[PDB]
Parts: sequence; C-alpha cells; structure tokens
Amino acid sequence: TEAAKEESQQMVLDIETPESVLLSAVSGEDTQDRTDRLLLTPWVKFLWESYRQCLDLLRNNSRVERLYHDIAQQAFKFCLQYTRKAEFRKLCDNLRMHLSQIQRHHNQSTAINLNNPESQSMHLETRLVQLDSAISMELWQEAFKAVEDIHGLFSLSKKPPKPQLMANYYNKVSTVFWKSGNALFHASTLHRLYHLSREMRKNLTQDEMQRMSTRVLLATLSIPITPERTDIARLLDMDGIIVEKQRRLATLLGLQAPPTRIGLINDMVRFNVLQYVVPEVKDLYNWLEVEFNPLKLCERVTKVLNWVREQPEKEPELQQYVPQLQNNTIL
Amino acid sequence: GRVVRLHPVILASIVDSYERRNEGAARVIGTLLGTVDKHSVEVTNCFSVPHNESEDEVAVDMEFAKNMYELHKKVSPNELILGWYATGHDITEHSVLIHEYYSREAPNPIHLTVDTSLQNGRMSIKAYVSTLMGVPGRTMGVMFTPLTVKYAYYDTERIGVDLIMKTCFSPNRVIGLSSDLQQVGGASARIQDALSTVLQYAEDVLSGKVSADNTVGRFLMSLVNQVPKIVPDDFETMLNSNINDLLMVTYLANLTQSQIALNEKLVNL
Amino acid sequence: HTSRTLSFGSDLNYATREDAPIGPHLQSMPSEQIRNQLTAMSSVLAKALEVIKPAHILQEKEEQHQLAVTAYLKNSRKEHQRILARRQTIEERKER
Amino acid sequence: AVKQVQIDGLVVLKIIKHYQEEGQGTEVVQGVLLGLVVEDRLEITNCFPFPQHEVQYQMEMMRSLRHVNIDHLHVGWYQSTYYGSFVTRALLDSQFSYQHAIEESVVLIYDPIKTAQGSLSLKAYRLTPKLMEVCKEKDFSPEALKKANITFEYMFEEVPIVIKNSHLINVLMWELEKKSAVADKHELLSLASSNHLGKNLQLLMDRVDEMSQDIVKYNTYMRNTSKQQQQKHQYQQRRQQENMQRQFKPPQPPARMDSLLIAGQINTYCQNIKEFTAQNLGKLFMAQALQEYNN
Repeated sequence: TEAAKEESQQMVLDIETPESVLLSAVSGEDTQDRTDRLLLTPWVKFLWESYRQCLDLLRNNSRVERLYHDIAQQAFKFCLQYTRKAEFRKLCDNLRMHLSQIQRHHNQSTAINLNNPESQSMHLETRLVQLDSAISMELWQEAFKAVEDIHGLFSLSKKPPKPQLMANYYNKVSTVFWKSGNALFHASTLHRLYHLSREMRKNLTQDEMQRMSTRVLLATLSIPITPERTDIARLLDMDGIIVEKQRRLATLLGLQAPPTRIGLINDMVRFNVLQYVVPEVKDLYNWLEVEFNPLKLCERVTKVLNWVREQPEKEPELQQYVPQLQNNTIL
Repeated sequence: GRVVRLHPVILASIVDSYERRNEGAARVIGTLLGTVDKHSVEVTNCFSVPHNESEDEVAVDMEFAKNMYELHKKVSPNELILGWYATGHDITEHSVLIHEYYSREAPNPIHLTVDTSLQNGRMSIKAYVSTLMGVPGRTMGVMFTPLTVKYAYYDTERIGVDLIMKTCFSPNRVIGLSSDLQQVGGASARIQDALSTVLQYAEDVLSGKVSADNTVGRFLMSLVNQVPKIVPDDFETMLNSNINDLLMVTYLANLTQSQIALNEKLVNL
Repeated sequence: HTSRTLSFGSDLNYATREDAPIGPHLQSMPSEQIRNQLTAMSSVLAKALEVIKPAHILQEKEEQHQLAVTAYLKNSRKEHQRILARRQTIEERKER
Repeated sequence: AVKQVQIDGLVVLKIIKHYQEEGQGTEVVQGVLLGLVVEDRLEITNCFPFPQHEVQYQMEMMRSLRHVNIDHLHVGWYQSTYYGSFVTRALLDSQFSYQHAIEESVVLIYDPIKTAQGSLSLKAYRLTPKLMEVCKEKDFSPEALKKANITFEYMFEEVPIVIKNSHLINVLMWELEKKSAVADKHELLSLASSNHLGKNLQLLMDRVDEMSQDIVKYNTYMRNTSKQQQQKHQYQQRRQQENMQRQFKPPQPPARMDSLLIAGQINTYCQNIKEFTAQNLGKLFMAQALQEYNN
C-alpha cells in the first residue's frame, strides 16, 4: 500500500479543462482523490481485509492472544492514516462479536479466563486505543461506543483493574466530555480523578500534587452556572429527557448520581484540596462563591485569570477554561 | 461523639412500646440505628424487643437482637448501630451487664435514659455511654459517662408534628383532620394570640416597665423594619390581578369538570 | 434604552422559580420580599414571645403541664388492661 | 364499610421516616398499615414500610409484631406519590388484593410535597362496594357497567380521620415543646406558589389530552360501526334481494375501564387545585389587611 500511494502520488506530478468543469458541478473532488481510487484504494481494501480475516481466525484462544491484541492496535494505526470511515464501524461490530463468544465458550482447553487480570489488562489496552484513535477520526459516537464497551469489562472481570490503566482512562473520558460541550461532566470525571490519583503513587511530589489539584476547581469554576436548555426540549415534544439520559451518563462513568454545581464545589473544599493549590488561584472560592462584593469581582477575579493568560507555554492545561469562567463573571 | 442528635420518632415509639408490655417487668431492651459526624450522633429509628426478667439475670435473645438489625437492613443499608435505650432514671445491676454485650459487637454504645415520670419532675432524658479500663483482680467499679441528647426537626417533620401537637389543646385528645381555610383562619388566631403578648407589654413598656427596655426594644423596631414599603396602588395590581388569576382557575377547573361530567353523562348511556 | 438605564427589581408581579442559585447573599429584591411577608410577622413575633418573658401565660403553661403529667398517672393501667383485652380481640377476630 | 378511620401517633411519624431518610427525588415508597377495628372506627396504631424493588417479607414481620405483644392485624396499605397523581390501575389492583382478605381495607396516600407547602395530605379513602362489585364478577364490560352502575362520584369514597393518642404522648408533647429550639410555624402562609400550581395543572393537562385521545378514537369506533351497520344492512338489502330472484367482524370499543380511570384521576385534580385556590387566596386576602394601614 505504501508503494502504491507514492506511485499514485507522482501521477499527480505527472499530470500537472472542459472535462473538469462539469464534474465540479456534481461533486467536489481533488485530482489526488480521483487517482487514489484507481491505483491505491483496491490495495487498502485488501489491506483492511488482511487484518480483518486474521482477527476472526485467531479469536478466543488463550495462548496466541498477544498476537490478537497487537493485531487490533496495528489495524487502528492503519485506518488513522488511510481514513476508512465506514470500516471503523466494521471493526466495532466484530469487536463485540468477540465479546459475546468469550461469555459462552468457556469450555475449550484454550478458552479465555476473564477473571485473570493480565489478559483483561490487554483488553483494556485493546479498547483504549479505539478511544484514542476515534478522537483522531471524529467518530464521536464511536468514541462514546468505546467507553460503553470498557465499562462492561469492569463487570466482566471480578477484580477491579490496575491503577495505571484507569489513570489514563479517566484522563480521556474527561477530555471527550469537554469537546462534546459538557463542562458539568468534565469536572465529574476530574472530581473522580482526584479521588483516584492519590494511591497509585502516594509520595510522588507536591508539584505533581500542585499539578492535579488546581485543575479540578478550574473544572468546577468553568462550570456554566446557567443551566442546560429545556426550551428546545419543550418545542420538540421531549420533556423530562434530561433527568433521563444522564443516569445513563453518570452510571457509565462509575459514579451513580447526576452532578450539580452546589453539590460539586462543596466536595473539594471538603477534602481541603485548597491546601494543595497554586496560591494565585487559592482565593477563587472566596471571591466568586462566598463574598458579596458586587463592585469588586470585576477587577479581582480577572486578576487571577490574567495570571492564567501569562503562561500558555509553561502551564497550557488550564487554558481551555479561559473564556468559560468569564461567562460566570457577568452573571 | 459529644452531642447526640435524637429525632422525636424515637420517643413516642418508646411510650407506645412502654404501654404494651409484659406485666411487671420494668425495661425494654432494644437497639437503635443512625449516623455520625463525630460531634453529632444522629439516631433515626427504633423497635421494641422483649427480654426475660429474673433476679440478677436479664436474658437477652442474641438471635432475636441480631434479627431486627438485619430486618431493618433490608429497609436501608446505610445505618450503623449507635446504641440502646433503657427505661427509668434508676440503674439496677441488670443495666451494666447488658451494655457490655453490645461492646463485643463494638461501637461505643450510645445509651439513653428515659423515664416514665419523675414524681415531682418531668421527663428528664439524658444520653449515656459505657467506656472504662481494668485493674486485674477486682475491675468491678464502673460508672456512666453522660452526654447531652438534643432532638432535631426536619421540614415535613416540623410541619407534620404541628397537627400532632394539637392533641394537647383538646379534652379527650381528638382533633378531626383539619380543613385548609379554618387553618388559614387559625393562623390569624395564631397571630391574634401572639399579637396579644407584645401589645399587652407595650402599654407596660410605655408607661413604667423600662428596665430591660433595649432587648425588646431592638426586636420590636426590627419587626416593623423587616417588612418593606409600597404605596397601595402598587399592591392592587399585584393582589387583585392574582385574584383574577385564582378566580380564573376556579372557573376553568369547573369548566373542565362539568365537561368531564357531561362527557360522563354521555358515556354512561 | 431611552435614558440608557438598567433596572433591577421594580417589577412586582414576578412569581419566583425554584432553580436559581442562592449564592453570595443580601436582602433580596422586593418581589421576593412582598411575597413571604406574612412569614416575617409569623417568625419574629413568636421569637418576641420569648423576650417579654410574660408572667401570666407561664402559669397557664405549668398548670397545663401539671394536669397533663398527672393525667397519665390517673389514667394509667386503664388503657393497658383494655389493650390486653384488645390483644385477645385480635385472636378472636383473626380466627373469625 | 368503614365510617371512621383513626390514627395513633406512631403510624404518622414513621410515615415521615420513610420519606425523610429513604427516597428523596421523587419515589413511590409504600408500606402496610396496622390495627384492630373496634366497631364503626378503623383504629391505626402502626405501620412498617417496604423498600423500592414480598408476601414472604410481609408475613415474616407478622411474627415480629406478635413477639412484643403489639397488634398484628393487617388492614390496608399506604403509598407515597407525586403532587396530585396517585390513581393508577396498579394500586387499585394492589388494593382489591387486600379488600379480599379483610372486608375493610384502605389507602392512606401520603403526599410529602402538599404537607411541605401547606395542609396535611394523607388521603384516607376506601373502596366503594359498587367498585368492589365489578371486580368480583370480573366483568370489565360496558353492558354490566350500566346495570352494576359506576359513575365517578362513588369511585373512591373518603373516610375522615380523627387523631387519637394516650396521655403520656401528651406528656411528651408537653415535654418536647418547652425543652426545644423554637421552630416557628410559618410555612403554611407562604403566598408564592405558581409551580406547585403549575405542575398541578400540567399533570392535569396531559390526562385531559389523554382524555382527548380517548374520545377522538371513540369517534373512530363509531366511525367504524356507523359504516359497518349500514354496510351490513346494505348486505341485508343485497342478499335478501338475491334469494328472491333465484326462485365480517364487528369492532371492539376502547375498553371502558380506562375512560372511568381518567375521569376519577381528573377528579383528583379538581378537588385539590380548587382547595389550593382559596388556600392561596386566603393568604392573599389577609395580606390585603397587611398593607392596609401603610400609606
């Protein structure tokens, strides 16, 4: 395939007008995109087939499984480069075809032990690169379908998983909630994440403790205080659907309750996380949440945020919360 | 915990279990469920459990006592054991030996001392605990470390007990379950008695009764200052249009229900 | 916008909703204060019932205390002897 | 029937205790009720509630109530609901289950929000015998519905409640009231509720739209039968002219127990929102006396 991309690539250099103007009127297509369909794309259909046969023949064994688990993460590297969009859905369906057949066929001498923690830890390596690459391919429902399949494995294995897997697992679900327009659920993974990342490395630093604890307040003070839309739920004849469809979204995260902002800012001054904070952002609970100083909040709380806009290169990780606190300031 | 927070659902459940007894024994052993913040010991629900009464012997049924903890565990899992009550302000040799049973199950057991009556007193309730240490030969001296029991009310509890409060201003302890606008008019009677106390002292505190003037003086001025001021032309646009709204739903619900009824005169043919 | 002026409050028709933030707090606007004004008479007068310590209604309290605590000791063992007969009334009604 | 229901104090405070701890957002939570009925008065002294998911749970506790010499005879069952809407087929099915064991049985439907805004709402209602009549013969049929006549005023009759206690509770009522924090009773005279009124009317509007759904199809059932009666009488005049010169399914109606269930449910809106009507209008008109001197 890599040879055939280049031979189609220099064909673009080989070639460089009534036959181009008519075709622009039906579908916009580059001259690269035409020649890829003739030369390259029959091979990537074979290259996609060459992974997909070798999955289904090596499945459900116990002693080949390093080759099975790496052949999925090899194949995700492929569709990242050659942009098979519908074939990402084809890999998802056969993935769950492996999921049902593990449950029934325990009887074989090579049948797989799903309470054994290593083989399930490679399953957490298998499903997480799907979530890692669906970020890279804008299949936002299928990155949501990645996290649906992950939480079943928590109830497939009996023991809870290893810490280092769940460290990046709570990292990624927090990020995908922010890109999907949520800032309520962005903080709810991070409030779960501060509870998680104390006991994998307990004695690590105070600066890494400075790294983790500052972000959850800026996840909670970048919650918009004005609530979600229920005018569009009123106009479209679906009422009450937002006290629905979050108990799905809470109980697929690992917690069970719908998060709310009085209930979320309370549970970080509860643990005294503000002992472990940057002292420039220590006084944010004082100004914005407690004290009645209605002339003073314009200059004071922006002075905190102009420390944030000093360093987008030293501390880049708070910089997504730079417009979202300002929406709180006007109200 | 240094302060217990009881709830008044316990106390009538003591008394209704005090009135239905085996004849002649004094006490009802039974255990309690509730929660803790380690300055506030909350205790939320209660049961009765019998025991066998004898000389130097009270025989507690350790298969029955574990059962009602498990039976209420099906109701909720979230309630730990904080202690047991025992009736009377008197402590016989029975009451020490029961308290050491529940310390093998081991909370610090948070005990309550309930009367039937102090004879020239009143119901006098106190909050006890047992904790001590031993000298090996004779370790049999022990006393009760007492703490304060104070009740707590919630908003449906404090609106619910007010009608259970009205049992007392009644001859044979009956009020039939009350109407709304007689209770609106009773709220004016609640005002009319409470107005009477400050006004009767007002002709006292005008003329001579001025010694502790300022503590009632600071409160009567703030009562008149906490209520804000409109000229009454602003009020009738609020009041009488809301009256035109409430009279509207009186017609409209009767617009509906007469057509519920005249549909019902159509479908019952 | 005619004199470029904002007005906070000043609308006495407004029925308040449940889902507001109660944040950093002051005396509210009068649409939250013309409503809930019968409560302020109802709250502070019964707090003013203390600060007098009025001496005539205290004696009606304690005579109502003394008669009630002695109504128990007069009416004792007359309900418990009927509830035992009510206890036997279960064991003839349930068999009925 | 039962003319009077009466409470001892223990049933109500444990009825609050299943609202106060156990379910908080909106939960249907439910129990049994207890007591003996001395003649013409249903005396309630106890309850014990059921969690949110049975007879084995119900019957095992009956030995427990006998162990301490407490009254153990099941009379009825209570249930918590939302603002005015408790009327469902499921509780009425679970009520005639207990109307069958003992001839007197009850719902005291405890609504925790109507207490927190105002007056005490326990709704102690009992079954009318004519609605006991239709289920014993098990004819949910419109032809016997008119002979065994059910129209919506005797759909749930109401039994009035009178509070009863011993005098040691009156000691303990006198004991508590002195020794306490001063809890002012102000929450009755609140004088702003328009979403307590709003969801009262909005839950009414979907059932009248459910009632609008029921009689729009009732046109269509008549539009089904008015064609088919004339089509078969066309087939009467078709087939009777045929044999002189030589010498099918009727539809069911909408099944009429739901049309009576919606009117009795709209009967629950009609009594309460008009009792809600002068409830706020009384505190509006006492507030006319509050502004009355202020110039």
